[PDB]
Amino acid sequence: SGFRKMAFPSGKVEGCMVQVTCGTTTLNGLWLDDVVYCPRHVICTSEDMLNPNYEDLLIRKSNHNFLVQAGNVQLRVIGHSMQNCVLKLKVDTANPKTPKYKFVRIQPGQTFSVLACYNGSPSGVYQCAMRPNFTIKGSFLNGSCGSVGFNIDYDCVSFCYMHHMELPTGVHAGTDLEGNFYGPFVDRQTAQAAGTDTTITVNVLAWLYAAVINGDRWFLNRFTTTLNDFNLVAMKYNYEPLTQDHVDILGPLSAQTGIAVLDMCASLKELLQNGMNGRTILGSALLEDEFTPFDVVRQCSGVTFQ
Amino acid sequence: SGFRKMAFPSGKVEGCMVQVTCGTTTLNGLWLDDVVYCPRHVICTSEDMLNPNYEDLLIRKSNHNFLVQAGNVQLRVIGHSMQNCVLKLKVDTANPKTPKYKFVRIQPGQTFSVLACYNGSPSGVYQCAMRPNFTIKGSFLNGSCGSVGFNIDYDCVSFCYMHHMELPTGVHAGTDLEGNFYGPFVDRQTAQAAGTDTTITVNVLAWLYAAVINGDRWFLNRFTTTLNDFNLVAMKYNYEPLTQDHVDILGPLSAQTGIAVLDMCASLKELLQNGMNGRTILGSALLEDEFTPFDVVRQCSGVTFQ
Ligand SMILES: *[C@@](O)(c1nc2ccccc2o1)[C@H](C[C@@H]1CCNC1=O)NC(=O)[C@H](CC1CCCCC1)NC(=O)[C@@H](NC(=O)OCc1ccccc1)[C@@H](C)OC(C)(C)C
Ligand SMILES: *[C@@](O)(c1nc2ccccc2o1)[C@H](C[C@@H]1CCNC1=O)NC(=O)[C@H](CC1CCCCC1)NC(=O)[C@@H](NC(=O)OCc1ccccc1)[C@@H](C)OC(C)(C)C
Repeated sequence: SGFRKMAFPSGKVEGCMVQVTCGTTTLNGLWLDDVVYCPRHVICTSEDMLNPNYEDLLIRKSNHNFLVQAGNVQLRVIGHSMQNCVLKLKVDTANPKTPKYKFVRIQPGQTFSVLACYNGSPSGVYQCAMRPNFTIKGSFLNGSCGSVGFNIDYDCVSFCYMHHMELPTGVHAGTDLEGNFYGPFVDRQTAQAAGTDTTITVNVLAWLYAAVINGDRWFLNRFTTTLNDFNLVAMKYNYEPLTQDHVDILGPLSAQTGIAVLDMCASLKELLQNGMNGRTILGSALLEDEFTPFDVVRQCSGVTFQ
Repeated sequence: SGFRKMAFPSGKVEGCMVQVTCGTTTLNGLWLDDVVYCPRHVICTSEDMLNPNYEDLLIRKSNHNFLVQAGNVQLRVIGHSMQNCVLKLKVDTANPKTPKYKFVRIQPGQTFSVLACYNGSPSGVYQCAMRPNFTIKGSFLNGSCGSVGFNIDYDCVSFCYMHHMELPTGVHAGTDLEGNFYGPFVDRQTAQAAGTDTTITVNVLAWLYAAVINGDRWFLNRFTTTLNDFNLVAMKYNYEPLTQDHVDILGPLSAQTGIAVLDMCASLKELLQNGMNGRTILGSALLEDEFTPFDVVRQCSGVTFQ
């Protein structure tokens, strides 16, 4: 019993974090085999940030301009290249702690664990979602650039996020590990803003199923709804449209609880229209939307990793 | 910017988790140097659970009755002893991954990270508090016994919790790593219940300071209050009394924000008396009480570990 925002165990990623220093800029890098990945704006200076041309900036650098530390060990750079917004520093030593890994670009609505790091040393781990507007509501301070987000499937670390920047509203923007930004953001110090966000409907429904699995059941009703009529109510409350694919995803949770997906939609409809009226669900007074259907099944069933 | 429930990086603890099997019972153990710690009810059978005498139960066991697996490696037990409610299995091999560590018994109100494990394999990490009633609101399924809770100070893992049992309300009870239960609970299948809980006042105040550090400031007011008059309002709303020691702890956060502790108490008073009125603090519609003053400073300042 119980339901928590649960991050994946972070050990496999901790063994990959390093410090990358170029000029007066220090940030985190990700050491996998003999390559260190890090945000390319590590080559920027304090006045290069407004409108940098990273191709000129990089063609003016030597390998010895990059100081990479893995713990108290000084890694030598033997090659460098830029891929989109990430820099790849080839080093003379392969990380012996390299886990089985993949680089994956996630869809909005998907969740991942963030290992927050400063100076190549991990600070904390927490769970996030890719918001529909391609920001993440992270917890990041100066020096956290290059911290990564990730998922784990048994033994394989799927890296999906590298941190680059904070936006004026306090939310965060970054890239996949191939350096492609999530959303329209660019690694320039120019006016950018998040875009209006929406609530991840399919995830709210998953969390309601989590609540039922765990014994909260006060929000259910006898009603049902059509997918169409549900989506007309969702638009009103700034919720993402629910697709048939979302319905299908929610199948296992529906089968385990005996609550048809569309019946749980009718319950969400009533929750949207009436509020929660001083009651809580899974210890929240808000409708929670950073658990995927997979997250719920994982935590309510006990899946491990190795 | 941003504020998350942040767990400590879990790698140092992951390298210590093992599987302990005795009879038909499998649970998790903690392998530090050449000793494996685990709940003593691993020696209980399905009918021994109602009122076991662990001293007879243990005096009937041999070392070879204990199957310890560290990954795909089979550790040999060469000695066993009981200390309070934990069993200590001495094994012929010292864990080469043993971190610097301590065993500490925490006070209620203190927080810690839980590495949830099944069959010696970590499943997830999350942050908890010791509730005033000495339960924890965890997320635990069958097989999670022996999962530990912990804090980290730079390089040292302070282990503070080992999981033993779930109580009828879905909350959890366990011991320190020397096997002393937190609270009045006993490792018997007899009627036990949590005891009425209270909100951890000093932590709510810390979290309000977190909100100010992060730019939420709508809940402040010009008022102040005496410690006495605050504590009369806290009793009413089932909050823990605030002591001068709590006030002193909140000093750094007070100094960094320029908001006197008692001024923030006046704000909490107004929040208790008027509710939040459809507004949120740090993305919560509830007054959050599982962040200590130390947690806030750590996350709002960027402390790492190594
Ligand atoms: C990261 O540690 C870092 N620090 C760097 C220094 C040099 C080069 C690259 C660096 O990367 C931090 C992490 C940030 C800091 C606070 N919280 C975080 O997550 N990243 C930055 O400081 C980042 C550096 C620039 C990224 C793009 C290319 C040039 C270098 N800056 C920002 O994140 C700023 N955001 C920003 O400029 O957004 C666009 C914008 C919007 C509106 C007006 C003007 C610009 C942040 C730090 O500035 C604030 C928005 C004021 C918070
Ligand atoms: C742990 O994995 C485990 N499993 C064991 C099997 C044998 C011996 C020791 C074991 O430890 C689980 C973890 C639990 C399971 C679900 N969520 C969890 O956190 N622990 C137990 O199953 C535990 C075993 C007993 C502990 C005390 C000594 C004998 C073995 N049992 C419980 O946690 C039960 N709680 C309980 O009995 O509380 C007292 C009580 C209150 C009211 C009426 C009767 C007894 C749980 C599993 O039972 C429920 C309360 C119904 C949930």
